Amino acid sequence: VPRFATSDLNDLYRRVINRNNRLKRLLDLAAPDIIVRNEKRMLQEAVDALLDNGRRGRAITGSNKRPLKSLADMIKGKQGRFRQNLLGKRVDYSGRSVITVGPYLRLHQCGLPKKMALELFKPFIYGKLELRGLATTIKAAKKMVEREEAVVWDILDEVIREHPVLLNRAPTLHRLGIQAFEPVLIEGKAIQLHPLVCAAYNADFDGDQMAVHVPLTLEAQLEARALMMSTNNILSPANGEPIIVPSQDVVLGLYYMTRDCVNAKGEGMVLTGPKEAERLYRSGLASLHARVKVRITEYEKDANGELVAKTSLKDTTVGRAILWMIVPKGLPYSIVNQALGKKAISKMLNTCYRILGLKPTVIFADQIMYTGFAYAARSGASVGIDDMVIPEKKHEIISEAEAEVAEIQEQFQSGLVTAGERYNKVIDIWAAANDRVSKAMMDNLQTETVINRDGQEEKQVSFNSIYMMADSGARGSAAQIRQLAGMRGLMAKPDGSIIETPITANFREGLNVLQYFISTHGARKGLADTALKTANSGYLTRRLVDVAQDLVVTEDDCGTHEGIMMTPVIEGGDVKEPLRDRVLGRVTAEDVLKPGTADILVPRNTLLHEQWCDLLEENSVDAVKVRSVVSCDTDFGVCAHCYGRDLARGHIINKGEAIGVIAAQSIGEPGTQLTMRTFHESSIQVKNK
Amino acid sequence: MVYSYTEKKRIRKDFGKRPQVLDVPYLLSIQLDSFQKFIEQDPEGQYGLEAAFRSVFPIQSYSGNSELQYVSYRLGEPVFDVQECQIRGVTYSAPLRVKLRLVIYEREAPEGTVKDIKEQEVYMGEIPLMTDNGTFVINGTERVIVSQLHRSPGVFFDSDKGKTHSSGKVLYNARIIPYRGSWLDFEFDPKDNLFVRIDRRRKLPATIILRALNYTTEQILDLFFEKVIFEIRDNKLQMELVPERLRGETASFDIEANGKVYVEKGRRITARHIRQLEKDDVKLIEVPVEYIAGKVVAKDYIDESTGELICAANMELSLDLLAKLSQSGHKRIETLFTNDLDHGPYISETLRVDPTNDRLSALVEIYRMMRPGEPPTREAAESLFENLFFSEDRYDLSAVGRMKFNRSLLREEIEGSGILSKDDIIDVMKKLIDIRNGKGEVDDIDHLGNRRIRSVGEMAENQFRVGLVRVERAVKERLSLGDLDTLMPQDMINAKPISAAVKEFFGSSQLSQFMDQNNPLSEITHKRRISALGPGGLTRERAGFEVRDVHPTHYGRVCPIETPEGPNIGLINSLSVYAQTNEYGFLETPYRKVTDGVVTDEIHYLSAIEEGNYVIAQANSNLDEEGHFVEDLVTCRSKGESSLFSRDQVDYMDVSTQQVVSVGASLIPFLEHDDANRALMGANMQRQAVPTLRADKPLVGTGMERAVAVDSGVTAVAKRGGVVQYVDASRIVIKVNEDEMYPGEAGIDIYNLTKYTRSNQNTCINQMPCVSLGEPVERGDVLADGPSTDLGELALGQNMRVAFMPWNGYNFEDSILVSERVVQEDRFTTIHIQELACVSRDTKLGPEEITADIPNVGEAALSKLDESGIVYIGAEVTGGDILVGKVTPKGETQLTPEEKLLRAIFGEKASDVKDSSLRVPNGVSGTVIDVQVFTRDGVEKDKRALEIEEMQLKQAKKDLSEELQILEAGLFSRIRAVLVAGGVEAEKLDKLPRDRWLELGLTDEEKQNQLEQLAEQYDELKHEFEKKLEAKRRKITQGDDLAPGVLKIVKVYLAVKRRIQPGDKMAGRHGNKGVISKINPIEDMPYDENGTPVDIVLNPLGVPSRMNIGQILETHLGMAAKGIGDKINAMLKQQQEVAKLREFIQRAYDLGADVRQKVDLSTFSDEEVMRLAENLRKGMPIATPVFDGAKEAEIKELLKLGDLPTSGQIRLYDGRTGEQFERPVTVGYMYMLKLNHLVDDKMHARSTGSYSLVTQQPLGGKAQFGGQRFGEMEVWALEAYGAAYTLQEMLTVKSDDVNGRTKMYKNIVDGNHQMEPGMPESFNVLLKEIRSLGINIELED
Repeated sequence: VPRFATSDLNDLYRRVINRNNRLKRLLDLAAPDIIVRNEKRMLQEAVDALLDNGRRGRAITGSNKRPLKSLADMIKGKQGRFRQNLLGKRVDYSGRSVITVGPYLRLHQCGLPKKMALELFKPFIYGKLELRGLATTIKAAKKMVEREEAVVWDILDEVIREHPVLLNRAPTLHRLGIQAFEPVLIEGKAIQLHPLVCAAYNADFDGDQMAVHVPLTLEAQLEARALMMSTNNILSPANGEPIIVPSQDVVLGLYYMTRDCVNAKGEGMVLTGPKEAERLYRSGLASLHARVKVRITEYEKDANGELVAKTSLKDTTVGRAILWMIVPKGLPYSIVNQALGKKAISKMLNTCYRILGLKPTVIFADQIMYTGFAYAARSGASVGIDDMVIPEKKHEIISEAEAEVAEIQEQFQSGLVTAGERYNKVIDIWAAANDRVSKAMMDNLQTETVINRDGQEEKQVSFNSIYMMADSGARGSAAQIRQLAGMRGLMAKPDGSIIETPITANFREGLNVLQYFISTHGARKGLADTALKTANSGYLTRRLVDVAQDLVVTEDDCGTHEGIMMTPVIEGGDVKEPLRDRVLGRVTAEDVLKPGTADILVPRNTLLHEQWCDLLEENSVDAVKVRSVVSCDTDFGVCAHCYGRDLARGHIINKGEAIGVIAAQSIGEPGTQLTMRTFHESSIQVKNK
Repeated sequence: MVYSYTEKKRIRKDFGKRPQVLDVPYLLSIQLDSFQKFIEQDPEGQYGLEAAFRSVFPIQSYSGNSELQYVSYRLGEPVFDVQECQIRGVTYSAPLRVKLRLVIYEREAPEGTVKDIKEQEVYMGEIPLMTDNGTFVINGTERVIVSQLHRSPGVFFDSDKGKTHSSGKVLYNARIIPYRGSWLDFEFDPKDNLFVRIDRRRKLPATIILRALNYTTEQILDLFFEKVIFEIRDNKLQMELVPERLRGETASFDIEANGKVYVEKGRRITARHIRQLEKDDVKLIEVPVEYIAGKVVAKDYIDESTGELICAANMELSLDLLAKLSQSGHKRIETLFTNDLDHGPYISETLRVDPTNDRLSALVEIYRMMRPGEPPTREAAESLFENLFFSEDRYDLSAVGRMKFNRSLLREEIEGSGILSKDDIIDVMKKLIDIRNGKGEVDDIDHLGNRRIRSVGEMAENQFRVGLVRVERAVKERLSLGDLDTLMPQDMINAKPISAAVKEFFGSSQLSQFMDQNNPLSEITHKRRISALGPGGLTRERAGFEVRDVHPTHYGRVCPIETPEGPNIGLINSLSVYAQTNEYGFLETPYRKVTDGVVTDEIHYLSAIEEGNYVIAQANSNLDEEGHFVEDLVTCRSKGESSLFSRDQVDYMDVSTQQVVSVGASLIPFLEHDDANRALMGANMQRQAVPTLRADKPLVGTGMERAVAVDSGVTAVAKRGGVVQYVDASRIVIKVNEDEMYPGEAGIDIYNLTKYTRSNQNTCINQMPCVSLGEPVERGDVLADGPSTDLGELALGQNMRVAFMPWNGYNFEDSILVSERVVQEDRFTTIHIQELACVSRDTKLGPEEITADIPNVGEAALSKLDESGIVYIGAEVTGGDILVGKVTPKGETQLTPEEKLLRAIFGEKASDVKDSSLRVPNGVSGTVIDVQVFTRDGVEKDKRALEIEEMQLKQAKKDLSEELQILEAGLFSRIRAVLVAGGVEAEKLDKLPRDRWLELGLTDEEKQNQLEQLAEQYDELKHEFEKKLEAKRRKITQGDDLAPGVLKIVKVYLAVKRRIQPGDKMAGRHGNKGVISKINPIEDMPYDENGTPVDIVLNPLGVPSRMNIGQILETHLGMAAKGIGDKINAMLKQQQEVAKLREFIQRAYDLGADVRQKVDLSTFSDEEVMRLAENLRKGMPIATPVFDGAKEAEIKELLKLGDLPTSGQIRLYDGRTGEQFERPVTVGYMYMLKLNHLVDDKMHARSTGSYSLVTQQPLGGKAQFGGQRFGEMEVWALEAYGAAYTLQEMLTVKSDDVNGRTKMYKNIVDGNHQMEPGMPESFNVLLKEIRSLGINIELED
């Protein structure tokens, strides 16, 4: 590895051979016991330097400074052999691109820039020129590729269409970080990525790089089309719900879509179905209007293997009537009538997938993306100085709290109140006053806006974009808005206790210098925490991933009678989690019983899904015995009926699927476990009697 | 006065009512001051080379009777210049002179000296110097050293208590840290015994080391312990009373004082019972015997009857022993206090457990503890005690050590020796015994009062001192070798240790590094940096808690905002704009002094310790003309907090509000509105902005950038300005005014502008003239703009049209959307300059020839390359074309008929010579700037480099001849003036030379004086100019010294124009940075009522999501600025009279309430600023202070005055469909940022190529091959996915398998689409390694 000298090896072999031939020559010379003894200690130290170096003598290489490398460093490059073997090799066929977002094309596609194209596909292009015979000799085809001929682009198009490409981000966390897409050429040096999948990768548009790998032939492209596709795997084996992020312009666009307003334009409308084209795109009809008599057709799926149609007049808005055209077939119409936030849009896709199947929730979620970006652009949402509202009560609340704290420090000057109780007391007054400024902030956030129609006292909820983001949930939070207008709260990184000098200035107002000092203090502490949690998270995923590697999950049915009782947590006044989400799935030992006896609801083990489990929700049974892992099963692995059907495929799970590797990524799935660790009785009240 | 003649071209409008009395400092005075104090001559012996020569000198050999006295030193002028040296690419260093004198003493004869030795200077090492901009030069690089922050030497009060001890008690420790040498610390254990740890070695008791200080136990107890008195005689057994020396008691029996009981048995110990016996006069009282068993004797009392050692000091007293002692003739006995309330029985466990009672056995024991291998010989222990503890050379304190030592010990004396002393360490042990006693305050590690900064001066003094000692050893051995050495300072001093220490230090170090140059901002904020890395201050590179936090000492000196947001956070810091360094290394920040009720304009610099006690008012506060504060209760801070105080409690003032921020984040307008996190992100993103083609000064700004751009040294400024004569892009000359000049040498000042040149960041830099011609220049006026500078004002990015809207989902999260208009206006386009050099030569087969033949290649390359030389300047190099031809010799072989006819028909080079050349790898294309090549010593017969050797001569003669014309012409006109009245004739003098035959004869005096003088300075200036031209030509033709491993060095510059690109990246000043999704046509952009499509499209969701306030006010205020500039532009289109526009300009300047002293038209009103209207016609330069910036009231009033709607929202129509969007939409103009993240540079797509000889894996990126990596997380992802074949052929076939790649590739080209698992070769590497280990492994079937 050249000045070469063969460092880290020949430096040791020359010393050890030097001491060997030296001890042999002096051995033939009959050197004294001190000379041959020094030759023996330098001998054992030399062979020591060979096998294990740096443990005791720490022999240094040539340029000294850093100890020389030995066989112990040859076995483990950094930590273990993971660098050399047992972990990811550099491999081949990598784009290493930069993320961009195409709104268009398909949920599973790809934007491999042309530049990226034909560089990775060179062997397939040579073989295509061979079989098709457009070239003559191998070097002639390589010349056809290197001369940038336009004929090569057609065959390249023939290859790219059905040849899938898998994408990954370097900090891979869970199984969905690597997916399979169908590439289509777009002019540019970047890759346009599906926006709904961007949050699934967690990747951001700040310019983080991206890894592009090419699968090879049968089991790679075919197993990627039957396995690794983004639409094929939607349900995440962590939360149990399907993971899709129709946030940002989808939540804002669908929130501006679904809403009502008093008066405005259009009044009532007799026309029903095709009111969007003519009414919306022509004139006279606002995008959303209250009190619309338009009838809407319904499809009842209650029939077995058949859908029963229907039509009815339901109170709705123009935007909701436009949104209903996306909803396929037999879903009920009551799902689209709401504020339609980031939450309600989830259970829509959930019931769609668990009723109509995967394709309707794929094309349906996709059309939700299209209409969300479209009507989001047509919404014209923005933010400005006049958008936020500053309450007038903030001055009286800050002055009142300042007077109360002035009385507190007056009591401290009199000596009646201790410094600690006065400290926590002042903290309590500024906290309660902060809550007051927050509540007045909200009051002026909704009920301040007025619209004049009829008795004019009915008005309407504020249309401000900040409020549309708060209620809709596209981004932001009531706490961050409380930092925008109301008080910011108090924290101290060095001390760890609430400071006695509150921040009374809103972001719109000029902040004080020391207020900025405390804000950058706590902000620096936040950056240190968020930067610190990543290493511990990845280390935990390494430990648990190394422990969970054992599960084969081989046998189908063990047939064990032992199971774990399932009861709700019932902690505090209200129960934290209901019985449905915990009981659904897996299988039930014996059978559940009604208040009447001798009758069994289920035939021994059954798969609990939206039908059977909801049928159990209508009964009074509070406990369900459910057999699961760690109970009997096999010697190595778990039978399929103990784990349950929860997976990207909600039907069943089959022999060979390893739940151990899939595990530890649900616990280790969050990148940040906690932030600040949450800064860490005689009366009993109940919600219901 | 705000005259601003240099700023009259663009007058930036100022906001805020807070005046700044203290002007912005030069701000480079940390590096400039450290350098100018590193090279200086002073009688006081300041820290530097003189301090090192005085430290080591005199150099005396052991028993040699010879000494070496220091003549100190003097620095000379370097052989090269700054610019020319950087062009040559050699380190810039001046030789050192004034060698030290020697001395000789007569052997066996005291004071006998044969002669005094004074010798000429000898060349020793090379001392690098600093450029005027604050950089260094090594091998043609910028080489700036980052400032360092380390613990100030002195006594440290530390706690080290908490849950880490788990002993249930709070531990305490203290350690003295010298500037150099071993460390001395004390350590507690739960046994409450004071221990001593020296340089991490095992802690010995205090009694063995203090015994090694030669203090007997009597001095121990009688010194660090109390005495009092004890009286045993007459059977009364009475002691003295110390009622004020203790608060407490334990009484199981009654105690009567002078016939009355002071405290009854079981009575309260309270102050009611205390003051009863305290305030009253009481004498020594008698006690019982039982209290003696708990007491401990203090002094050492032995029996006077016989000589036994019984009743020794520091021992328990026995009731049976009292009869032996008291009856031995001892009337009084000194006993220890030994009562624990505020005190403790310290040092007793050290006396009991300490095995060594003597100083000799103590020195032997500490010697055995120092060296485990060799038993102590007792001979060198005396030298190990002094040299280890108190010695001149091995102990260093000096200015900061003794200062913080004494001040940390609360001593009166502020100065002393730089060595430790027994009473000093005894005082440290006493104060530590007080800390363990519970009284006194501890010190904080993060407190900057305990921190000190080190710079190039102190660092270079340290390394140069170490090298000087390394020389002192060999010189000491040389003088000790011979008995008598005459003319010793000749061959005894070797320059290799010096030049190796300083050249290795500035050459390679963690702190010394080259800067990546993007804008002057990154250069200045990279010039001022604080580093906790390197030697000291660095514990580990992972986790950490308290070291990375923010202490209250971070307020007015270091900027909490700017920070390395990468892996190491909170370590690298940046000094304040107004921050200054004390002579001792402490950081002082200005505070305005206040006396009584008036605020005095005197400024006082306070350190952390000085400002800790004083109370300073809040930065922003109400001020009155009389100086008194308007508000009665003014917010003020004392220590670690702030509260409302009276007007009489305020000592000082914060002056400007910019003291808490740095120069990097202080240029971000509306900082108080934007969140500190996103302001941190934007400030972190200000350094990566690449300079574009044309710079447009920011219309939303601060006004500090005016001083940053001129003080950064990037722009070309003028010295002693005057009336400009000739202007040009290459050179600028100025005729200096005659008001202030030196009477000698005459002449004018000439300037040479730097053209397009490669930087360390591979960017492009140039300077362009800001003036036309005939314009006078004052002192400090910037003549030319550097990269990303406009009219001396710093602009590192470009403004463009802004509208807030989501558009068809193309803008999502932070993604950005750019119009084709700005793409087609050439904006944001930057130039990247890469340098390619092929240097090998040095062959045992004979030297290598450059070009002149290209083997095995057609005439395509011969058309680009010259016959006798390289390619034309500014050519097109695409792909693998050969830019410079090269041929290398090969081994000789037998001739044979085949190669005989081959060499006969081929001819010339015979084609047996190799084709290896400079040819460019694939993926790199562009145009070349210049080929600098190189010249060796004694090399000829090459047509290359001749064009630059002639060009530098024609340039040096071209710009040098101007001064010759001004001198010879000026003195010639002086001859025409002196020939008057001596027989003058205008018609004859204006048509002939010699000026009347050298002014003729006339009145004799003018003949010889005027003629002989005219010849004197005529031949003096002619021959002097010719001699200077020859001396300048020799420097051009001599070249530089190349490394011996090459005959000829060739280096070529190449430049590329890269432009705004879809992937790319873009950043804001408030921290918003994203990639561009797609570049849309102009027709698709929304337009206002005037039909002006929008240039940029951003995402409004990021304001609530990422908590970014400043973007809104930036865009709206910028829209107001461009509204004013748009109206003025309309006035210029209407060609209005000067006064009509002058009124709107004046109203534009003075509108609002005060907040400036500026007045329009004040200077002549008919020019200057009148043309500055045509300068700002594009946009209005509005500035806002950091925390004093504009308010929404002035924003809506100004923007309302600009005819725009007050709400800042303009009705927009869709570009594609022409329809109107619902509700008003926010538009504006904000400052944007182009970055180095462009996808052409970042992205490299690799498929198949060369691999590594080990494991057969590819090398990695930039090698044209490599698969990046998919690691163990990807292996886990595929294992969780369930597909084992992708990992099968991914981990094996495409990586380890040698036959799997050939057979697999053959299956892809053939179309079989089949692969085999094969045997991984890396697993075989593990097999071979384990087989090399003494453990055998062999596989089975």
